[PDB]
Amino acid sequence: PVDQKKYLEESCKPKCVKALLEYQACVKRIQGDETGNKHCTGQYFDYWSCIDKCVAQKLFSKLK
Amino acid sequence: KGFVPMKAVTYGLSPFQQKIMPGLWKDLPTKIHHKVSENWISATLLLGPLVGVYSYVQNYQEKEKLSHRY
Amino acid sequence: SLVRLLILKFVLSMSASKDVLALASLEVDLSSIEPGTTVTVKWRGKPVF
Amino acid sequence: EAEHGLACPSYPWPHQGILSSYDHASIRRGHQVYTQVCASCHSMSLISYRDLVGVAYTEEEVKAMAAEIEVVDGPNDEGEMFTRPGKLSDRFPQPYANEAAARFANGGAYPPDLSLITKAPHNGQNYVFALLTGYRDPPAGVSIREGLHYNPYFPGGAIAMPKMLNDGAVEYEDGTPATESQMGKDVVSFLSWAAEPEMEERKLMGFKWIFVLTLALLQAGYYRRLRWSVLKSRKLVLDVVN
Amino acid sequence: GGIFEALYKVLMRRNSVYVTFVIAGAFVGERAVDYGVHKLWEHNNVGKRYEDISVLGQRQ
Amino acid sequence: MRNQRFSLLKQPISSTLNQHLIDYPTPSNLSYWWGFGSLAGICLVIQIVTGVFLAMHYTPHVDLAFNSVEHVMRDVEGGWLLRYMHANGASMFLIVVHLHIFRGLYHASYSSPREFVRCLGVVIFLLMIVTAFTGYVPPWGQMSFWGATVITSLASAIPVVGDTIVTWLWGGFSVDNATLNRFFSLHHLLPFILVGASLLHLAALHQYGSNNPLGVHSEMDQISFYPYFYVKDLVGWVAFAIFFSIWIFYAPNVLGHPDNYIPANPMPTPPHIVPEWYFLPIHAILRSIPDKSGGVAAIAPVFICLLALPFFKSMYVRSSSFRPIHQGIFWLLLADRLLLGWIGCQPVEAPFVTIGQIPPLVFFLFFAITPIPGRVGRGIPNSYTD
Ligand SMILES: CCCCCCCCCCCCCCCCCC(=O)OC[C@H](COP(=O)(O)OCCN)OC(=O)CCCCCCCCCCCCCCCCC
Ligand code: HEC
Ligand code: HEM
Ligand code: HEM
Repeated sequence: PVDQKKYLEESCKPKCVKALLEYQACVKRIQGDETGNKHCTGQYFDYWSCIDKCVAQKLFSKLK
Repeated sequence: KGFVPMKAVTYGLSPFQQKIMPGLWKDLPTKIHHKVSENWISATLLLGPLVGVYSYVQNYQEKEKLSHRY
Repeated sequence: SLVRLLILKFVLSMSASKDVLALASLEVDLSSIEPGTTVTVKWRGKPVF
Repeated sequence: EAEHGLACPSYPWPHQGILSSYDHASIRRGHQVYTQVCASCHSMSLISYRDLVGVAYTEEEVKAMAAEIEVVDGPNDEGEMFTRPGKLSDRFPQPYANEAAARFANGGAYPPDLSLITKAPHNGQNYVFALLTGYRDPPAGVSIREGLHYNPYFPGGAIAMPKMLNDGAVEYEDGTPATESQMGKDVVSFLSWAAEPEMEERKLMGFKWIFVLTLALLQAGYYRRLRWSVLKSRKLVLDVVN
Repeated sequence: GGIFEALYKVLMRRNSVYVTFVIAGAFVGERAVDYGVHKLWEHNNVGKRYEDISVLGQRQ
Repeated sequence: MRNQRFSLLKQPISSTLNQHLIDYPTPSNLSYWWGFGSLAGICLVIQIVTGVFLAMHYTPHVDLAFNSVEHVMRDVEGGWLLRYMHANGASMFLIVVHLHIFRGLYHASYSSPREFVRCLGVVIFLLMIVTAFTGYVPPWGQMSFWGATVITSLASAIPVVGDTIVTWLWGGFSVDNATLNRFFSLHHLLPFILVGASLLHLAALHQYGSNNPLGVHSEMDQISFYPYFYVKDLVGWVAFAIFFSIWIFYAPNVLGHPDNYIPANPMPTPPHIVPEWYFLPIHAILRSIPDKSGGVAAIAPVFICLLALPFFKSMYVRSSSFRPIHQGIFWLLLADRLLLGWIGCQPVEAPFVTIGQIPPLVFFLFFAITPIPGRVGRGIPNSYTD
């Protein structure tokens, strides 16, 4: 079988294209990390909060 | 704990000779307006500091979090 | 109705509980004994003559 | 902002609502998923076998299923610890012998008890569901020590348990596609029933008595007004101006 | 109305009759509200009950 | 004398109940803020009955306490109802008494001749706090263990006697089974002392009668207690029952911390340790000081000021209706007290240190300011006269 949940998570890109492009800018900015202790965790959390909020009301209808 | 000589006169009516419920909802809007106009200052003084402190804390926390990023 | 509800609930709280009632039906093995003598066996909470 | 862990959203569960009940087929499938995937390291130890009759199985199924397993019993006349198959008044078996063995078999990490796992953390239902379905690729700039996995729904960012829910990890008896999400939903329904077995009786009593007591409040208010009518319309003359 | 006066004269010239009336009304209203709430509960969520699982007897 | 009997309600057998419940004279303009004493009495009775029936299924040992609570909830007919009533009735009881206290503060009920009533009320409040804190332990969860540790080890900040009294209190070297069994016995005992103090409180009030929303002499217009205030109490009780049962039946865990469903484990510490919701003002005042001795000895001014309000002797008008400035100060104090409550449940860093150190200053400026209105307003008739 194929997971419905991942299908919806990959569907919801237009909702937070803005957070997606922000995270892309973060990773392009950090590109070239020397000492470590630099990361893009905040944009990660923003992005996945967007995606989860998109999927929340839609997911349980598809299930049984 | 004692009493006082009074000299008053009173008239009364029986309970079972008068309409009871219709008094609650008679003229509500004027009563509401009177209460609001009388206690607006108490409401303001009760609810001011909470709003001010909450807004200040929210602003400070979001500023700090967004300044710690990379 | 309120008084009856509360009285009955408080009274029923003190009756035998589901855990105790589950342990009320089973049998164990018994064996032979000497002529005219007795040796008891074990059950739920009660012996056997 | 990484030490707290991501926030689990709110989902429309079929047992939410003021007049809603458990979906017992979901309980059945969740118990199957637990007993075939999860009982390898976790344990319940609070739920007995007899709890399931009338809730997800008939009595005979539970009797045979309990007769599958072996548990120990106290001394015979000899003085030995023997074993005999299970009964209706036994509890869900444990996979280890103590917590020390549990930590030994997982790398020093103890897998907790799942009896109350929904009530014990903040926002139980959604936390457990999003935790199960949340293993993901770590963000740029962070690394995880070997022997650990990444999950944003864990406070710390790095967890010890490995992913289990995978497409086809179990095979139902009703013909439902065993997707990760379906399995997770059934598991969470089972765990919610296990934590709060009294929900439906609670809600029935609540509805009945709220309604009845509202009626009594109406009557008491009328009683009050009727008694005070005599004083509250009294007239008096007093002989004073200022 | 006049029905209220008729009920008043029928039931409240004594007191033990009043006590019996109160008890009877209680132990009738209890049953009526029980029936009503049970029926609404059954109506709200159909198909989820214990006697509605399609595989209840296929683990023999 | 009355050489033949008239009524059963005036015979010697029922003289006390009649005189103090049925025929007692009360002002006729008492409002709904005068029902919370009776309502709190009913709350105390509910607590006592529910506890006497919970203590038939609970075993005070470290191995068994958690499992015995869960046995009650899962295996006894209706036991979940008993536990939910107890664990939520504590919260209802605290709510009602807080409203009672603030009523007393508004219409200035502590002044003469009613300061014995205020002092007995403060003593009752102390007993209530001790009883609730001792009884939050016996379930033996995570918060039970760590709250007991923090609060009862806060008593080693005192000079030389400190460690000795802490070790004598704990019955040993750490919070363990001895402390559990000790606290269980104290919890079963204290509420009867609470009952006795409540009865003494009521006698002390009945020897002068109650106040009224006007604060004037009230001996010319009084009505009996029954049936005029019995029916008003009835309305209050039914509304309270509706509220209580909304808590019990449809949201019985909103007013607690989730961490008490994890059995006590002395090695790992929770990341955020707090006590119940009705100790957070004291808790915030207590952590507001960067010093152990100062932090512990800052609670003492709270109780000293609460116990020394009645003895200022210049103010002449009681009710806050005719006192605009004291009324505004009352509302501002209420806001500040809520702010302390909210702060008491936060982590200790910026920006909460300043907001945890200033509200104590305001909470003490309240008890400092009020005599100044007393003096400055004692001479008010001479200026505004017509
Ligand atoms: C946490 C540690 C606490 C340790 C103790 C701390 C105490 C701090 C208290 C500080 C407040 C000051 C107290 C001063 C008391 C006496 C002051 C006073 O004014 O008394 C005098 C007054 C009558 O005298 P008067 O008529 O005014 O003078 C005549 C002049 N020609 O007298 C009166 O008016 C009579 C009033 C009597 C009411 C007060 C009785 C004492 C309070 C009762 C509470 C105690 C109950 C405890 C019950 C359990 C006991 C363990
Ligand atoms: C490989 C053995 C194993 C399997 C099988 C297993 N777990 Fe875990 N589980 C663990 C370990 C180890 C931990 C402790 C994680 C830690 O402390 O980092 C854990 C922890 C958890 C937690 C606690 C998370 C938290 O936030 O504290 C939950 C919830 C959980 N598991 C759910 C499940 C569910 C649901 C299943 C069935 C799909 C399952 N587990 C199956 C090993 C397992
Ligand atoms: C178990 C706790 C308590 C009980 C049972 C209780 C009960 C009562 C009752 C029944 C009354 C008279 C009826 C009424 O006026 O409503 C009263 C009056 C009063 N109580 Fe309490 N109370 C308690 C706690 C407190 C506390 C903690 C305080 C103060 C800190 C307090 C202060 C007062 C005051 C000032 C009055 C005066 C009433 C008036 O001004 O007319 N009480 N109490
Ligand atoms: C004779 C009187 C009382 C007895 C016998 C009693 C008994 C008990 C028992 C056995 C427990 C443990 C059971 C459990 O925690 O679920 C408990 C808990 C508790 N008690 Fe009492 N109690 C009494 C009065 C009171 C009073 C008057 C208060 C508060 C004013 C109170 C507050 C509490 C609290 C807050 C708990 C915590 C329960 C929880 O949070 O889970 N008790 N009591």
